[PDB]
Amino acid sequence: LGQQQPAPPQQPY
Repeated sequence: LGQQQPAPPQQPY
């Protein structure tokens, strides 16, 4: 809560 959000998936090649 506060200033957090559902960030996108991280899959670096």
